[PDB]
Amino acid sequence: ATCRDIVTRALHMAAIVPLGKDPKAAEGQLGLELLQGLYDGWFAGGMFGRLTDVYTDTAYTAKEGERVTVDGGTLTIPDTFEDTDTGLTRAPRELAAIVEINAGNITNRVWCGGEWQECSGLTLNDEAPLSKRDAMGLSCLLALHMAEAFGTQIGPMTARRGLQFQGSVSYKLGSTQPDASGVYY
Amino acid sequence: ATCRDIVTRALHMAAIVPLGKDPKAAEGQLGLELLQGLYDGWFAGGMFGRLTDVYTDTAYTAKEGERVTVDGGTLTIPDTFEDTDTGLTRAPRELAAIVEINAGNITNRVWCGGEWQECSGLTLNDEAPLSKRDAMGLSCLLALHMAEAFGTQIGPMTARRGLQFQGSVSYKLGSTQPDASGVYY
Amino acid sequence: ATCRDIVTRALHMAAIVPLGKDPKAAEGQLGLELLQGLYDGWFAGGMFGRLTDVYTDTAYTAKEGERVTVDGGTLTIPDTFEDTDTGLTRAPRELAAIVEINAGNITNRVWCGGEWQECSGLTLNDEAPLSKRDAMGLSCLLALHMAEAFGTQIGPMTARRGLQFQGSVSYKLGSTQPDASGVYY
Amino acid sequence: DLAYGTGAYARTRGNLPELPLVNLFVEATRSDQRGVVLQSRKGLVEDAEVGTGPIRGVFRKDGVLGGAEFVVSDDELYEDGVSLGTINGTGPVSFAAIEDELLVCAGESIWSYDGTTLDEVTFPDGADVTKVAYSSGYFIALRAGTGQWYFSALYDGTSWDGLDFATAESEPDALLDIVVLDGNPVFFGTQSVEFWSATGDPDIPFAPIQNRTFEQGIFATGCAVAIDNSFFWVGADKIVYRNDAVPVAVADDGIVERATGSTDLRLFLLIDERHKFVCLRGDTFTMAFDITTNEWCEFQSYGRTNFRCGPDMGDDETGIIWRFEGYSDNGGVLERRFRAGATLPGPFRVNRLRLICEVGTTPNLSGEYADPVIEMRASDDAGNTWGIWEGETLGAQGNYRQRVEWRALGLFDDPGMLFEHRMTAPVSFRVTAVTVNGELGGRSR
Amino acid sequence: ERRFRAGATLPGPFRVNRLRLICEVGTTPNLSGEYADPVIEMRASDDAGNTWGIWEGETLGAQGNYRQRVEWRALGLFDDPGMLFEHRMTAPVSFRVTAVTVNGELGGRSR
Amino acid sequence: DLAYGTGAYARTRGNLPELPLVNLFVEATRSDQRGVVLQSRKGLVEDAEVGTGPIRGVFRKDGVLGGAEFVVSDDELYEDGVSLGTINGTGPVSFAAIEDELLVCAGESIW
Amino acid sequence: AAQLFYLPFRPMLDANALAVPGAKLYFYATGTTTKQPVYTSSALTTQLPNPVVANAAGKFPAIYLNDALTYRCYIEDADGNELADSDPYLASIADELTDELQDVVDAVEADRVAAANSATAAATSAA
Amino acid sequence: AAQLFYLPFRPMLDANALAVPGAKLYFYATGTTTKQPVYTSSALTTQLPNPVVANAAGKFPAIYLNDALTYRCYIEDADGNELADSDPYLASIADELTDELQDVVDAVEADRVAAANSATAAATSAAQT
Amino acid sequence: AAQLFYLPFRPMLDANALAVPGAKLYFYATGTTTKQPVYTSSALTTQLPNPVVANAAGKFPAIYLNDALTYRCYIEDADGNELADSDPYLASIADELTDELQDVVDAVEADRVAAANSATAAATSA
Repeated sequence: ATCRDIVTRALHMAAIVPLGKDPKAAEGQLGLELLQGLYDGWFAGGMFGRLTDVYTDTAYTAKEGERVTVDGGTLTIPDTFEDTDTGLTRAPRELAAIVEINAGNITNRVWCGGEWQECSGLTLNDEAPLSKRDAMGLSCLLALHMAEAFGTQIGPMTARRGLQFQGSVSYKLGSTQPDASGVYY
Repeated sequence: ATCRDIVTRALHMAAIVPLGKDPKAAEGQLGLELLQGLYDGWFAGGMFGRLTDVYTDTAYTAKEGERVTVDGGTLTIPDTFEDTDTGLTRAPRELAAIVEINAGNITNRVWCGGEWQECSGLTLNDEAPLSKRDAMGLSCLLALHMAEAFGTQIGPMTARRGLQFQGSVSYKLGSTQPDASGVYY
Repeated sequence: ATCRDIVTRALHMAAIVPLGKDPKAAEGQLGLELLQGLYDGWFAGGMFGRLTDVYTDTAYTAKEGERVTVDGGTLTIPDTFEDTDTGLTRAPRELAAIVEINAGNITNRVWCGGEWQECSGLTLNDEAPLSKRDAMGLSCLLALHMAEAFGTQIGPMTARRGLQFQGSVSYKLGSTQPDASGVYY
Repeated sequence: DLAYGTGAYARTRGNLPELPLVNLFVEATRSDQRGVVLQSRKGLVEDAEVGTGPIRGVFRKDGVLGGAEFVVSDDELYEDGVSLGTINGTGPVSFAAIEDELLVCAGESIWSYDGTTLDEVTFPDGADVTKVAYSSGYFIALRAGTGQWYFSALYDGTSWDGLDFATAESEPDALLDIVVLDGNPVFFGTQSVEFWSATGDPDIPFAPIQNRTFEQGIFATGCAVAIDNSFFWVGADKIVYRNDAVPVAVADDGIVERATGSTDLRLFLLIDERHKFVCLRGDTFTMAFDITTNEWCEFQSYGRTNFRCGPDMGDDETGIIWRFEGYSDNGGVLERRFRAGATLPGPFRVNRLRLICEVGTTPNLSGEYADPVIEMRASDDAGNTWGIWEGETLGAQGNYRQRVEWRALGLFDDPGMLFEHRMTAPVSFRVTAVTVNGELGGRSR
Repeated sequence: ERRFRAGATLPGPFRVNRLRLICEVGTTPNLSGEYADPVIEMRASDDAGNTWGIWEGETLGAQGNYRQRVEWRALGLFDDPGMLFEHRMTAPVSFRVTAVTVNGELGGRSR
Repeated sequence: DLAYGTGAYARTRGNLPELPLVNLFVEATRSDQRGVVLQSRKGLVEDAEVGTGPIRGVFRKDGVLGGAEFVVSDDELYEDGVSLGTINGTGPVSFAAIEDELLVCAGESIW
Repeated sequence: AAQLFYLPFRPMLDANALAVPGAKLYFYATGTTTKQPVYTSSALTTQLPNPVVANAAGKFPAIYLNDALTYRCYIEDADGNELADSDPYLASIADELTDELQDVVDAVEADRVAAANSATAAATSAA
Repeated sequence: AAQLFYLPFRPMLDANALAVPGAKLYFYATGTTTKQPVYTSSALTTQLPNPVVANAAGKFPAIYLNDALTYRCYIEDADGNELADSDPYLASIADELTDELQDVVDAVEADRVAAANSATAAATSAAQT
Repeated sequence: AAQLFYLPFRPMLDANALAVPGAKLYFYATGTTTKQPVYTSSALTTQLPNPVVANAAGKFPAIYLNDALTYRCYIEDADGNELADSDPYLASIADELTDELQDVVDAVEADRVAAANSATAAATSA
């Protein structure tokens, strides 16, 4: 689902915009900025785990879960990985995040739907990242924050759906995930 | 039941659309989107269990509870399985989920009513993948989220029926299920 | 009592339709669908116990409490069983369920009133599969869910009677039932 | 408790919601706490078949010529169903009678009947007469196209003198109508209304009342009636006016809208047991203003573009005289339609719509109308677009506890909700109230 | 051109979330052209009309859209002197104003 | 609910808030609980072209001179579009008619 | 060539595009609920039962209406559900012999006579 | 005046819309009960069982008719009842034919039959022999 | 006289015989894209939107046209893709009958050609 569709459905669930009517340009821009802020807070806030900080200057191929500071170099995102447990080629784990800090600008990529989707520089036409997991849940999550700007409060069920989407994103229970480690000394 | 019937009865139980009357195009589209989002959220949030990740490039045969990523091969969905405990041919376990990831296309299949029904890319003319379990329960569950977009709320009994349907789906008590196993190291 | 009688008395007990007047076709259809959904949820939800899953392709004779997937054979429903404990012929235990899945068609049979009565494909002129146990209780249970669609709430006593019927069905205390078994290792 | 329209309000300007009242009128009551109810008009039943064309005028005075029936079927005069002669055409028919003389005018000439023969009356200068009336022993005739009116001799309608005329000075155009109010003539012209009184002087019998005129004229001939010690007229601006020290406009904006869309207007009077309806008839409508309740209703006949009963209770295209009885309109179907509803500031759930109406009063036990059907049809966009008619039963004969209630109407929004109820059975009908989301009770009804 | 004003004097701060114009909608005689979807503009003033904001335009709805809602959402806070909203429509179509509402209910059904 | 300006009120003395009502007038209604609505005046369409200068006066009576219409142009009289003559005067035009005679005044002479 | 087989009639379809079995069509006077007669054939002699009932396949019989009267059609599901209604029923479907059909049938007849006479001529000239 | 809008597109309704799982779709010759072949796809290669019935799941298969011959459609109920009979199966018409169109159409069909009989008589009996 | 009843309740279906929800039906002018009004009732006072949107079941409301004009039907799905188009809006079953009978008249023409060829072959041989 595109960002425009997600913003429209978010405004529909909050009943701010009547069903079947498209929103204005101002509310669409506000929804787009709210979605961008949500994605940026998810990436910087550690929703996808504590990203390992690495620094490179030559060509470097990143693996799952890092932020790479590129200083005059090239970063190559791979579509497959060598699983250490069994040695067979595998797709990147679901909701695997790679952050690139190049020349002062930041690019966030997440692996979902079998592809790397960028959550930076989003406009109303690009496909919304993580929309395939639950487009309506993401719309409810966006409405949770958008409803206050219009002087209204969403119902309990819409908020419940939004928090359910957020908790499902944070849990990563739907697919195989790396095992948890610890320190024993 | 088709998705159109599910949406219509969801709106009727919510007492939003007059009883016995079909809803407008906007209501049907919103209900279809909400149902699709609910199905994708169930498949991604682990409602059908933690799906083991499998990566393939040649021809592969699917198993129960697998997330198969294919980039050139063909995945075959079998209608029968060889039981490990007993040895005889058996039908797939109730609410067995298989996810196909093909070049960004996500296809969720669930086993119910003796058939694999796809929960991805549903239209109003497609059969509801879980209607045979409880059509009224699914309608109530959909209404739980539909009623908020219309500025109203539904009664406690409709909500109780919806969460009863959801809990029955999550429990899977009605049929034989694989035994739970743990680790002991 | 037929399904039409059950729906009529359910609407009467909720005071929605005055006594002595039959409901319209729309409410009759809604009540029939609610009853069908209730029966389907009872069968799939494990109300009649966890059903053993079997798969057959030749002619097979089923026992109590199984779900049978037919893949080209015939399923025979016996009206008598050989009691393992005592050895003499007996009738099937009260509320014994048999589910049959044939080419995607689901048929649910329950033993009540000394006969196998089907809970699938019910119309308004068919006998209610559990009216013999308590017709008024079944009507109250149906009204408990039906009253919400009409913007009304039933009295506490009607709800108590409906849940009493449901608990009587779940308990199965009236007649002898198979003894509980456990695992001791 | 929904509020139904107490009067016909169909204003098409600005696309305002319309609240038609078809064959129903507001009547005050004492049994109900609300005070007013909607009562159905009685059906038309033939009383006498006279002539072979439309009825133009009916005269029946017991003290005149033995109380015979004088009917103008097309261009013929009939006495108790017996033809008397041929009368002139186009203009509307006016009567003026005394104990032994009857003058009939049809806009062209005057015809006199004294019980023996029908004779044309010679008028001064051979001019055409538009209206003929009787007042204080004199016969008054309006010359067509002039502002002067002639008066005859004492109790003689066949003796008109060319010098026996009076002119309305304040109205320079031609006069159009006469109304005999309080025993004195009132003259309606195209520009003013003149009040004249009989002074009793043989040479000049009538004198105008100075400093008492209305600047509003009359639209055409036949648009003035007299009732309840007052008179109603149609002004030159197609607005219905009542007589008063300052005339008031008893016609609202919608009534004027309907009147303006038609080219021909006729004002007459209809009588029900206690109800005096001032009926304004156009080309495609026939509205009635109730004297007792000051409300406008609409009368229609099924299958026809306009109400069957014309002036003086006569048919508009057949030689049938009507009378009110049994709500069986000419043995056919009597349609009763009305609208209730309300405006809403936001969402509103309608689960029950009850109608406190007549139940179990049908006189039919072996016919399709043993149980009449009343259809309700709902709308949310202020009545612009409507749903499918849903029918309920008023109950068989004797079923006096029948409930006329719809169920689960649904969510309605900001424009409001509007429900239209229509019944088309030849049975008595009355609406007391419309209730929304009523209490759920009852006892074996 | 048809222009009017609706306003109120306030004792203190007031937040306007919605401005609804209950009026005549969906009655345009033109199906194609410039006036297929007529535009009505609204502008707001907080200093009792002395200084106004930019015109914001809504559509009265195409022919047949009798359920169209004339809503304005991007309205801010209004202080002591009061609020004054000016509405102006300049299309050769029928126009009737029934009411002006502020901060109404959010319910509806596919309008 | 906001109360709109029912009547055109525009006071410049004291800088009072103005509520102009352009091409709209209040009419009482029965279909709404508020009772009154704002209705727009109908547009102007040409009925007849008579002269070149401003139309100082129009007279038309059904019973006067056979129902013919009389229109005063800048300094000219017209009957049914046909000029009758030149009328002297620079003031408002007044008509006085009887069955057979019409008098026109413009400030100096009677015609 | 090959042609996909389609249903030989037009039943009323439900929300899921399935034929409604036993649907009841009521023909009333316009704006009223008064029963109006319907006829089996164009002779307008045999009267169909006005609540016309379709068979189990949703097929309706040939219904003929008196053109001198205007009709209202009210369709219902077999159990009484109100499906659709049209108060002024204007039979705006033309079913007369337009000259295209007339010339087509005339050409078919003429070619049939041509083929017949050619066959007879061949039989005489050969045997 | 006013014109009631009728949808001018023939619906693409196959046997699945019948909602009768026990129905039989017989395809005879036009006028007689001789049984005509029915094919699976547009290639007209594989023959369906002419007493067409639904499968074990209650789903009717796609039915393809060749336009070379004229078929007669017959619908049989599971209990032995007649439901839908079409003497000449016309493809893209779904409404009932009026009596005038009816006798026009079977007169055309009879003319075709007579022309075919004359043509085959001339070809076989006269020319070849 | 006698008039045959034609069912006016016609929902529109795609090539797969399924209900099309939210189908937009446009009533254009003959051969152009100019829009013409459509009315809810036979009185031709209230006007439906020219793009008529079907409900969730794919059923259109009662549409009344002005016979004084000539219409064109243009169906699009909810996404805007083409479904069906009829430039001359014909409401006569006679044209459908002619379209069906085109095949039979061509077949009969070929039959006549074959019969004439056979007759000339018989004449030449004998």
